Amino acid sequence: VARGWKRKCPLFGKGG
Repeated sequence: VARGWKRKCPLFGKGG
């Protein structure tokens, strides 16, 4: 749910 804050610059928006 918080992938956007995984490590540094994750793929919060894998879609587009």
